[PDB]
Amino acid sequence: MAATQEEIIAGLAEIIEEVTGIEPSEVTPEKSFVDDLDIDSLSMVEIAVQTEDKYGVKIPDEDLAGLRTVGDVVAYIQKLEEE
Amino acid sequence: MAATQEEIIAGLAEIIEEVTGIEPSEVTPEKSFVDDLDIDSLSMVEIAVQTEDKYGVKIPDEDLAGLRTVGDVVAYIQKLEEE
Amino acid sequence: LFDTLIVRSFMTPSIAALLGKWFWWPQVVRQRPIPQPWPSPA
Repeated sequence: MAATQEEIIAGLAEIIEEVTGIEPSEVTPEKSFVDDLDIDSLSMVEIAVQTEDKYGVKIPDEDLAGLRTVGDVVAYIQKLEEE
Repeated sequence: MAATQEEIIAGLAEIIEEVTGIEPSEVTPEKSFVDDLDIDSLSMVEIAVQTEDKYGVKIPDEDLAGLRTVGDVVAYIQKLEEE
Repeated sequence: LFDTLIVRSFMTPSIAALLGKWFWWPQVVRQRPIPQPWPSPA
């Protein structure tokens, strides 16, 4: 129940690659989806859809807007895993 | 939160009795629903329906197909109880 | 124009998304696979 931060980023970066094309070398826990990675709000929706399909992590719409950095998504997934 | 394996089998066997007619003396944790007990996939559906109605244990359709033995159902119910 | 830009573009996949596993009803399909564990780094 303790999927590590590196493991979550590794699984998230290979979805970000397929959605956008950004290499997992660029997906670091301090990058902003809008500013640094340039991932619009409609690509985040499919990142979340594929995350739920692959790892079972469900992220609703109201909470998906408040995840600005990759670290925010990792923290959300870890806090959801903690239960 | 620790309903014992004997207690779960006792509660499950008196539903298996009403659904099929197999005595609870035959419902042992190593018997196969298809092979040993001869319980088709449509009787398992009502076993699950009555289990949810009586003890609140909800077992979805995708997970009901992967429960081959009685021990698998007991383990599923215990792991669901652990949360 | 109407067909390819409205019906086949939004209405047919929307019906496929509403009816998740019932779009293929006689076949038993999963809404999603069994969840995988988060992969080891790299």
